[PDB]
Amino acid sequence: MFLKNYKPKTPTLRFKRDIFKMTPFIKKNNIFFIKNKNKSGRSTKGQIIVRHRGANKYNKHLSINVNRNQLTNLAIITSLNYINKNSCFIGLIKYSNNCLSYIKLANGLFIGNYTKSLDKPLNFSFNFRNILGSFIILNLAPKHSIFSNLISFNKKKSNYAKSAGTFLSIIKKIKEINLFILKLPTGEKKYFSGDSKATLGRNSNFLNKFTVTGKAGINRNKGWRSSVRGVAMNPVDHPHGGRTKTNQPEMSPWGWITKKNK
Amino acid sequence: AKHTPNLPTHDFLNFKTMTGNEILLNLENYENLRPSEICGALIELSKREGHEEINWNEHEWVAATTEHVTKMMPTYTPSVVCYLMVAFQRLRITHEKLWKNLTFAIEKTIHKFNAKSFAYTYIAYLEDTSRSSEEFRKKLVELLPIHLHQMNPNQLTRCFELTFERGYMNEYLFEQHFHVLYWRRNVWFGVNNIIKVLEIYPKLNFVDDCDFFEGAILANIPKVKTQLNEQ
Amino acid sequence: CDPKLAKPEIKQYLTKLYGLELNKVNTVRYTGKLKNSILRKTFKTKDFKKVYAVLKTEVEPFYQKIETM
Amino acid sequence: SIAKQEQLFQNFNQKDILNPHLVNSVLERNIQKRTERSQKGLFHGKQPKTGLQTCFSEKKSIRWWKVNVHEKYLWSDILQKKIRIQMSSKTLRTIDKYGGFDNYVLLTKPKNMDSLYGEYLRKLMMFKLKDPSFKIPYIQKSTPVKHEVQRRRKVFLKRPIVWYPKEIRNTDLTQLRMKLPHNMSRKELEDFKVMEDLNEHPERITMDHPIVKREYEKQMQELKALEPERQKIMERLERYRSKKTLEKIKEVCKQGLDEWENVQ
Amino acid sequence: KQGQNSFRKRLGVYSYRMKHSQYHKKPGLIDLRTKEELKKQGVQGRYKIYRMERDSDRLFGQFSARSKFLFDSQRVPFLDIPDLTDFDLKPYVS
RNA sequence: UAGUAAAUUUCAAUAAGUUUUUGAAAUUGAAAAAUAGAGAUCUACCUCUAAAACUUGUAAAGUUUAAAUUCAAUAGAAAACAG
RNA sequence: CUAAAUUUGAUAAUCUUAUUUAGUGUAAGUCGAUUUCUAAGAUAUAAAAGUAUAUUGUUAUCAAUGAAUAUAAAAUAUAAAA
RNA sequence: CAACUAGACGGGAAGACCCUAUGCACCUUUACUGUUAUCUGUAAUUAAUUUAAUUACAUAUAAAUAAAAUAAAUUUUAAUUAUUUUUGUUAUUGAA
Ligand SMILES: [Mg+2]
Ligand SMILES: [Mg+2]
Ligand SMILES: [Mg+2]
Ligand SMILES: [Mg+2]
Ligand SMILES: [Mg+2]
Ligand SMILES: [Mg+2]
Ligand SMILES: [Mg+2]
Ligand SMILES: [Mg+2]
Ligand SMILES: [Mg+2]
Ligand SMILES: [Mg+2]
Ligand SMILES: [Mg+2]
Ligand SMILES: [Mg+2]
Ligand SMILES: [Mg+2]
Ligand SMILES: [Mg+2]
Ligand SMILES: [Mg+2]
Ligand SMILES: [Mg+2]
Ligand SMILES: [Mg+2]
Ligand SMILES: [Mg+2]
Ligand SMILES: [Mg+2]
Ligand SMILES: [Mg+2]
Ligand SMILES: [Mg+2]
Ligand SMILES: [Mg+2]
Ligand SMILES: [Mg+2]
Ligand SMILES: [Mg+2]
Ligand SMILES: [Mg+2]
Ligand SMILES: [Mg+2]
Ligand SMILES: [Mg+2]
Ligand SMILES: [Mg+2]
Ligand SMILES: [Mg+2]
Ligand SMILES: [Mg+2]
Ligand SMILES: [Mg+2]
Ligand SMILES: [Mg+2]
Ligand SMILES: [Mg+2]
Ligand SMILES: [Mg+2]
Ligand SMILES: [Mg+2]
Ligand SMILES: [Mg+2]
Repeated sequence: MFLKNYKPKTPTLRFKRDIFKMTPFIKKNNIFFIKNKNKSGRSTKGQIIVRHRGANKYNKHLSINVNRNQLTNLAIITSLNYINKNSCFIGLIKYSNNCLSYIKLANGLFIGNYTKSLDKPLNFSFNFRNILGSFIILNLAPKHSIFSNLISFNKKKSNYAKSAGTFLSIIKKIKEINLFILKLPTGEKKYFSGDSKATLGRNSNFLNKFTVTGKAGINRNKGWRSSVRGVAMNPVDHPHGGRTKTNQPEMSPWGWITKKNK
Repeated sequence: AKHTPNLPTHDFLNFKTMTGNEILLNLENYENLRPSEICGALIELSKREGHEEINWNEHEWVAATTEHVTKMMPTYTPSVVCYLMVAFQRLRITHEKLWKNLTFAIEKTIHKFNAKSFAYTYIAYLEDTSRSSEEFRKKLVELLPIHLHQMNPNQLTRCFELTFERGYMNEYLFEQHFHVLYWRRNVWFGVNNIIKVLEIYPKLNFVDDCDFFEGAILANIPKVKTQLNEQ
Repeated sequence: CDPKLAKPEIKQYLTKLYGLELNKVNTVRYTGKLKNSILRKTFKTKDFKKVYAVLKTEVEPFYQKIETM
Repeated sequence: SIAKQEQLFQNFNQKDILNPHLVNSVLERNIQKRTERSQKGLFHGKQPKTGLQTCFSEKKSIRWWKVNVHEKYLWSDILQKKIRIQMSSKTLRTIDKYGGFDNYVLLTKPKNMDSLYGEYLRKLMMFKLKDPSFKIPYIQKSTPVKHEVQRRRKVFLKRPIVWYPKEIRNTDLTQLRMKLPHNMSRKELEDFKVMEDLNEHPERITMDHPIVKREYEKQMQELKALEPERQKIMERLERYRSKKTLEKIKEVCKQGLDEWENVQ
Repeated sequence: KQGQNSFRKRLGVYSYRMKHSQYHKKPGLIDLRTKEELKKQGVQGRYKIYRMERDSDRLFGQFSARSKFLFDSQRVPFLDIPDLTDFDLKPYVS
């Protein structure tokens, strides 16, 4: 879960920085794993609809309990695995009934740690006195806390903070009407209910922000192809195309203005 | 001919329109029909007029039809078994070898039943104490709340009575599963299913610490009146 | 033979009619090849099937090949 | 019979009006001048048209008029079912005249009601009168079809969310799920207020209490079932050869636990 | 050789030997020339082919999920050929 | 043949590029032969008519035959066995 | 492959993967396919929707370039292996 | 005959550049006319009451919370709470 500063034995390893993907601690399974068709920015009729997208050597799917309401036993963590699209880690979880699943892990966890889901107040977890990375109801939480994968009361799935190093800070708590006012990563505010649910602690890989690819072939092997300027392009192909590289206004090929107030 | 109806490939037989008599002819050919075709033949007799006055245990081909099933019962798929049960249930049929091989064909498949297909077992085996042992019934009660919450309303109250008259009902089932539904999910059942409720709660030595007679049921009846008839 | 036929039909067709005992029956299919008329218009010939009937008994080579010439 | 829409259903029987494959042969065809929607619904002879828009300089271009549509569900007192219906604003203007919907289908002439779907409903509504022992389980095109999931996600259903072992897959795992108040029983509401109060006064928490005695037994049994899997873990790290990579990670994982300790 | 070219496109597939070894599906049950046209008819051709393979006389026994094949002698046609010993008639009349 | 006749804005076809009429889309919706509508915008007078259905078999390409009008092998047909 | 002949084989030709005429020849309870399974995909298509006839196609049939298999046969349920 | 290429304004494309034609194509723009995306008031779908909100009708998802159809279980699958939708579609006005 740490950065690697490489010694400049090549041009591309001079600035590169990447995370230890922890292959020794990834016991791979065939229970949660599918590999679907790679969608290269196309529809079913073959036509490109979103550009700059292609082959992905790291295509997979791993089914996850974003919602951990269905069991309350205590658990451990046997192993780990990595996700690419959000650059987040996960970890298996073995419940005391020998059950199994994957979960979103929080920052500060690792093999050997414990985790559970909580129906009742905090004093009634005699196991698992530490509380990080646990599925909990927002009312049954401290004054100060931060949530990372939120499931609203009027909803099945989670729609906020699912990316790396994110959270949802609390601004207020209104237990009267059971209505919380949480902050998003941007800064906007949203009404949520304390009957809703979420995880505790920021999601894994806080340190993706301190990354440098250093090689074009690290994106090509994800499904990120080569972009092209609208200025090298011919006037047929793009509304900037031509010999002049200056342009009032600054536009998009389907026709609309990108830069506003500008 | 232009404008043909674009019909599928499968050569199966739709009895759903046939007269009752036209079904019996095709049941003569029981050794060859497929098991999914028998299910659609027998269940529909129940839907045809004049099935009560008859005792199908004595009818020739219906009798042989069973004796073909009892051999080839464990070969059948788990869905099929729930389709036969109802058909022999609805036809008032008594055949000891039949109700052995169903039960051993259901202990296998009890884990692949839809909730709706778990109910038709829970009624058939508790509507008659002779069709099985009690050990098998005790398993069903130990499996009910898996499927309870998801079943139809008309399918619960039939599963709520068959507990009480037989006496398998506990405090566990009543306070955890049943009473919560009637106390929260109250008129969703409808009027024809709440009548039966109010004849059972008094028999149960029940307390009414709850305030749901007034607040949950009686205050919430007039939100349904379209269902009400003279009866 | 006519190439529509099959072995188990050929088997009982012989044992019932000619009444000869057999151990094994084989089969091979050929396609009629294309040729040219005198006026040089093409025409395809007929497709035919061969049968190598194995027997228990002995056979004289008058039926097995053509005479020594 | 001068209506082409009547000739088609004309020779049907009380037994052939049920074959859905055959009716769809008749409703999914094309009539000379009428649209393909106007037979799916009950427009009162109305169709769209074309023409020529104009300008200041009198140039001209094709323009499309279109017909009002009012998607709606209606109940037929005879058949005792709901039916979807697309219709104009002339039908609404007329249904109030003739009175109810089952009189529009049943008194109009097909020349004015230029639908097929309006005559399919007509003949299902006369047989029911000529024989109330007429079982109509499903009306055709009555309602659309709703799937469970999209076509994209048909694959992800294959693999299981939590894998239960063989002994446990089919039991009552019902008290184990996380319990909101509206879902949970009477005794547990009362126990919750007890649990809700002693959170504020943990001096009063002792093993000399029913609830605490009830819980501490349960939770310590769960921990004891994990120590084998714990010991299997700590051996892996022990026999793992590189320790710098381990000491490196513990420097990171501590940075998370420190934040969680001192939140602000 | 001469004049064989356009005559041979027209035949197309007149035999099972032509295409790769994994092309002909359920060969003997239907004649090729009726099968190869229907596959040009698109959709209903497939459906029509499937209905004939279902209802084909020349299937002398059902298939199996494995490479082995099941042989039922009752689907085989039968011949009423009697014995001809002590048979006085002969194929020409005096 | 009452959600009809007719009306307002637009378009279409009516010889008319404009001012009717006949019909359509949207919106409104009548009376009872004592009534109603057309008659190149509106008014009056008068005249005419009564806003339901049905009805004219052989059309068409292809083959063959008989006849008229034509070519006679670089013509006639793309082809005197050629799609 | 065999026999016979010489007509545009970049010469000649008694020769033939120039050309012409004819005849012979590929033996399967197992191998290789067919068959079963499924991927990308196709589709006057079930149900149902959209809509001007301006279109779709969660089914079904078809479709390896993939996975497994010969001796008793078919099927449901479970687990493991290839 | 072998060899060479000085000339036959040498041979090969009704050639290259240039001009005309009330010829063409493709591209550009604060060229002319215009179409569409898109913005907008009224009206219909659309109802009641109160002083613009509230309710009513209606659509759908979720909360351990009915389904149905496509061969295989016969009676509006209408409770509550929260949220979503008509920021719609059609005729029309003017702008673009
Ligand atoms: Mg494109
Ligand atoms: Mg991009
Ligand atoms: Mg670029
Ligand atoms: Mg350039
Ligand atoms: Mg362009
Ligand atoms: Mg441009
Ligand atoms: Mg420059
Ligand atoms: Mg062979
Ligand atoms: Mg259809
Ligand atoms: Mg619509
Ligand atoms: Mg080959
Ligand atoms: Mg084989
Ligand atoms: Mg005009
Ligand atoms: Mg004109
Ligand atoms: Mg007018
Ligand atoms: Mg008019
Ligand atoms: Mg008039
Ligand atoms: Mg006038
Ligand atoms: Mg005048
Ligand atoms: Mg007429
Ligand atoms: Mg001559
Ligand atoms: Mg000549
Ligand atoms: Mg000629
Ligand atoms: Mg030789
Ligand atoms: Mg030569
Ligand atoms: Mg010689
Ligand atoms: Mg040669
Ligand atoms: Mg050779
Ligand atoms: Mg295949
Ligand atoms: Mg293959
Ligand atoms: Mg020279
Ligand atoms: Mg020159
Ligand atoms: Mg000039
Ligand atoms: Mg059914
Ligand atoms: Mg609007
Ligand atoms: Mg508009």
